[PDB]
Amino acid sequence: TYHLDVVSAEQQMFSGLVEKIQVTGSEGELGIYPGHAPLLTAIKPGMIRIVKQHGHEEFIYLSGGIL
Amino acid sequence: NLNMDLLYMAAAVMMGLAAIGAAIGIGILGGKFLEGAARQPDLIPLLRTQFFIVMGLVDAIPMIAVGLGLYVMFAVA
Amino acid sequence: NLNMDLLYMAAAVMMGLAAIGAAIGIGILGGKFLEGAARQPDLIPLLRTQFFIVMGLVDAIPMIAVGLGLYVMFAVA
Amino acid sequence: NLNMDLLYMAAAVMMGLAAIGAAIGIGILGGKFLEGAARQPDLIPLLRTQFFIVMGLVDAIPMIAVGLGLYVMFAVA
Amino acid sequence: NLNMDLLYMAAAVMMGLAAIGAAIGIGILGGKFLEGAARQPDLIPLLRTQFFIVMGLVDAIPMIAVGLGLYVMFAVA
Amino acid sequence: NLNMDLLYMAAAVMMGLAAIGAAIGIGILGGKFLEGAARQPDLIPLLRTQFFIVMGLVDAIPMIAVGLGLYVMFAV
Amino acid sequence: NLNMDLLYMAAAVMMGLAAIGAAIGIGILGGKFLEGAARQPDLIPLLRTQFFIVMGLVDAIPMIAVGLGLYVMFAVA
Amino acid sequence: NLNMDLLYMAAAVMMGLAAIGAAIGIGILGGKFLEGAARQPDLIPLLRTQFFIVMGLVDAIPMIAVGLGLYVMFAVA
Amino acid sequence: NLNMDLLYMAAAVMMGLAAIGAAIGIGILGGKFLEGAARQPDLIPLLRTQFFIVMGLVDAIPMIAVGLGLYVMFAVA
Amino acid sequence: NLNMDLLYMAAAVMMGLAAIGAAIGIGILGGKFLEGAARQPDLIPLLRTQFFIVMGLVDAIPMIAVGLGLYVMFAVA
Amino acid sequence: NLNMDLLYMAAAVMMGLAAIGAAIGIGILGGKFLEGAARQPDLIPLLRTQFFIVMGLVDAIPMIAVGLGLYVMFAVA
Amino acid sequence: MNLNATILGQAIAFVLFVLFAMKYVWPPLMAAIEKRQKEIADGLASAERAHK
Amino acid sequence: MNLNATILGQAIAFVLFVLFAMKYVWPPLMAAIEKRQKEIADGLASAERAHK
Amino acid sequence: ENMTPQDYIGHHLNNLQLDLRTFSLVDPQNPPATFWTINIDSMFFSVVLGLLFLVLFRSVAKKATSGVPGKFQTAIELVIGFVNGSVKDMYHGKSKLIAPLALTIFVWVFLMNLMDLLPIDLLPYIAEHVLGLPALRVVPSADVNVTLSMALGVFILILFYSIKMKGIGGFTKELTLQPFNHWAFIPVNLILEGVSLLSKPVSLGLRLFGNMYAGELIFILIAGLLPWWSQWILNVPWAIFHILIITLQAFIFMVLTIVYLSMASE
Repeated sequence: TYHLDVVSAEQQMFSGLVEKIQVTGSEGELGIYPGHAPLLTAIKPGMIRIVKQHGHEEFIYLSGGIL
Repeated sequence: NLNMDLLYMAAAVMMGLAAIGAAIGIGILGGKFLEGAARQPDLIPLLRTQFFIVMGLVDAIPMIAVGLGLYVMFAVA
Repeated sequence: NLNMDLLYMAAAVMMGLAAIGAAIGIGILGGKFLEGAARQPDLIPLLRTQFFIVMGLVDAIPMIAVGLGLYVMFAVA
Repeated sequence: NLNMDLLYMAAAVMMGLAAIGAAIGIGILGGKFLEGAARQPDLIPLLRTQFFIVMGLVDAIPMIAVGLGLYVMFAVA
Repeated sequence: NLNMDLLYMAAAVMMGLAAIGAAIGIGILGGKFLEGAARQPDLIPLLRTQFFIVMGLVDAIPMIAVGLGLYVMFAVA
Repeated sequence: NLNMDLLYMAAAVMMGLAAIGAAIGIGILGGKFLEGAARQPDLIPLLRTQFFIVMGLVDAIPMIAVGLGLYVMFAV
Repeated sequence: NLNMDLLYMAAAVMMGLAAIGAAIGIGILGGKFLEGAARQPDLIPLLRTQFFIVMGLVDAIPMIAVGLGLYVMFAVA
Repeated sequence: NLNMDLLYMAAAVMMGLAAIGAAIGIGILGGKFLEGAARQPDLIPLLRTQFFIVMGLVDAIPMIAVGLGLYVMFAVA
Repeated sequence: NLNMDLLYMAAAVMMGLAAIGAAIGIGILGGKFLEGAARQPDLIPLLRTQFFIVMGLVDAIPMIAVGLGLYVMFAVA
Repeated sequence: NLNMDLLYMAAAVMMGLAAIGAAIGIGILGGKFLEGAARQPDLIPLLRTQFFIVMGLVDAIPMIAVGLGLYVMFAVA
Repeated sequence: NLNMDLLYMAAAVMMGLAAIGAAIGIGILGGKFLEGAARQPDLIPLLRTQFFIVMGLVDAIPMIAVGLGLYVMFAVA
Repeated sequence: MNLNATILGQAIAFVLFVLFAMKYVWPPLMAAIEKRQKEIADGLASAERAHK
Repeated sequence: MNLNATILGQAIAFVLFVLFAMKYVWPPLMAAIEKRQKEIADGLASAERAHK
Repeated sequence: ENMTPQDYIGHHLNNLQLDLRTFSLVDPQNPPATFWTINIDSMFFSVVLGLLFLVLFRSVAKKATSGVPGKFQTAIELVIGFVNGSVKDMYHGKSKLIAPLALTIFVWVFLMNLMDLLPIDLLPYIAEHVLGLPALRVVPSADVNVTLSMALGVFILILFYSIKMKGIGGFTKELTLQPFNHWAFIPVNLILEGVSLLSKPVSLGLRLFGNMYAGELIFILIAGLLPWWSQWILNVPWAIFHILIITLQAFIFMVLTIVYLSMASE
């Protein structure tokens, strides 16, 4: 698993270990697995899919941002 | 005799080149399509439509050529 | 006479090469069309406009080619 | 032994060119399949079905070329 | 006897090759035209002027091949 | 006499074209595979499996061309 | 007789291959030129300058091949 | 007699084409593997393993053609 | 008198392939050069110098094969 | 006598194909190596050391064709 | 005597193929060289160093071929 | 051109030119350099203890 | 044909080749050697400063 | 001297071979048939260049010191630098032999090739018109048998090191299962893997050989086909270039040796 930090300019929105996420990158929808090669992209407003280790899913709404 | 002889060769060039071209063109096309689909699974059908429409333009000349090959192999044989 | 099989092949060369050329050119152009479409799907009718409008230019020479190959294979031969 | 010799060059041409066409045209496509995989692993089943559905086009003309190769080789011989 | 029958073949060489060249030289340029245009659609009318200015040099030399092929094809053969 | 070297030449051309095709195809597909792996190194197994699945469809026609080239070269 | 009437096959090979070279090279150069223009849609005239600079280098050797093709067709033949 | 000429020609072409095939097929693959290392040298000893597991396949056809060329030299002459 | 036609055909191949090589090398190189120019137009007078200093090194061999075809045609007849 | 005219030709063609294959493959491999160099200095020695793992493998088949071509041209004829 | 022609024709093919192979292998590499130069313009000399190191490999087989072509054209004859 | 029995004689010469370097050239050459490698490596630890 | 003229030709060739080597190739050889010697020598010098 | 240019050229295409049964000298006009006819010109140059490399090195090796090196010693240690720098990262096992293997390959191959820059006709003159020897040529690598012997030595070593460091029990598994791993393919698998092994020493030999055979050829033609006042103007560029190949081929041979063995053993 890997560690995910979702942070706004104001306050922190998530922190915990993750098995995978699925994020709507500006160029295309993308998915990140442990050890993914360094990458940097904008992202579009929309949901983001987390699976907290032990597979427990959740969804978060974002106004955009950078991954 | 020779009228009986070069109607296989004559179709060889046509059908081989056509089979190359009609495969290369749409390999290119469908590759761009398939990545465009991986990047936007919202738009699989919308882009599938365009994939077919655009394919319709490539295989024209290949189909004419390969049909004339079939012609030379079975109609005039 | 021996030329009958020579007219067939002299047409077949130009036919196969026209097939290759048209297929590859239109495949490339369509591939860029399909990729561009994924970014701004609001634009696809304008993109498709441009696509047809230049694809009419992709094939002019192959449309000399197949025509003048048939000018042999169905008139002069 | 004269009259049939050309059938064995003509049987090779149409086979080999279909081989080149099919292999290169499906490779250029499998590459984009693999990218669409690596950007989204959990889409891999849908992209595999799409890959098969697309490749059903690419292989079309090559299958005809190789079929008529089989014909000329063994039936005509 | 060897006057016209191989002049067909030679003109076919000239014009099939020029067809390959003139199909692909339009294809690549058009691909970069489309994909660039898809990003900057508001500039299209300028881009297409540049397109035509470039194609004017692209196809000028194949035009020689095909017109010369006709000068052979109809007059000399 | 004048004939048989034609058969041998034809089998050589068969294998040559099939090698060109089945080498270029596998090379392209392999380059995309290696870079996909370098992107998500921990899906090497899944990608390698599906890479085999897609490769299988590439080799068919060239391998048949080798089959018939060997038949022409030795069975006739 | 063929001792002149085959000269046209030589001219065909030469100048058609030259047509391929000039067409593909000019097209590629123009495609990168168009992309640059679309990405710097005010810098254009300087890019057009440089495009014309490096353009003729693509036709530096194709033009000698054209010269010698017309040599074989209208000085020799 | 000239059967030696054309049998050596058979070996010649058999090896000649497979050489281009197996050279370019590795050029492509290494070309991608190198950039994969370039972004991140700490993955080099992994990618340089999967590289071999891939390149192993690229030679399966051409290193058949190689041995059969050598045979057509020293057994068939 | 067959000699004095193949002496020209050798020049046809020898000086067509050279034109293709020159065109392709210069076209690819110029395309990448123009992209470099467009991404930084302040920098052009350095890149262009490097461009020529490379381009001569591509065209070295085209311009020797051209020369040997010229010899074979004009001197050897 | 007829054996010369084609025992030299076989080697000529065989080594020409050996030239094309290696030239193209090494062109692309070195192109990606220079991509690495320009993107990531401070690695240049590491990239060089790996690159020469591959460069030898690219020559693997073609150099056999060049050796056998010299054999054909000087031991066979 | 006839024998002069086929030797010239054999050498011509070697030199044309060498021309194309070398020219492409250098143009690709130089393209990546220049697009790198446009990123690291201060470090041009280091790129030049490694560029020429590799260009020492690009040219191997093509100039082997030019040498053998010269030998065939002027001492086998 | 021609195969030749030179192909063995050259192996006989090769393995001997190998032996004459293996046990008698490289160990001396690199050891005399390892002495120096240490002797410039030690200066840092010397000044390090001097600093401590 | 006269064998002698090749002698004058290769004389000119080798002379100018050697000019190229000396003026462009010996300097980098000696300069990399002098660079390595500078590194060795100042290494030992600073090592001895450290042992002082 | 009735040598036509086509004919003069031939004498450099000709080796000075022995015949071991007769210890006699095989004349150029008739070539005897047998496998027992040593190539003296390649052998004498081989041994003389090898020994005058070993002499330069071993003279200092007995004497090497950790003071500032002698300039000649500085160059010895700098080529040791390139060699050890390559060995140092591509090899990871214990073996002693790898390093001097690669070194004796690199410098010795470079010397065998180094001769080509020697004016092509010069030394054959002291062969023929002084010591009474019918023909000669002065680049060992342009004589196939040395490259064949060396690369098949590396072949022996590939077998030897690989079997030493993983045994037959795994060597058979590798040689038979790969690449498809599924038990029905094994017979067809081994065919493809076998000559895949052998092409490595073969390609090592041939890549080097051809480069120097064709290297000499251009100088032969420079001598034969052109007037005095033009043989120099092609030769300036051709030396400028052939420097590069004669260096690169030795570097390639070294690195390829080490890499080929490393892949099998490590």
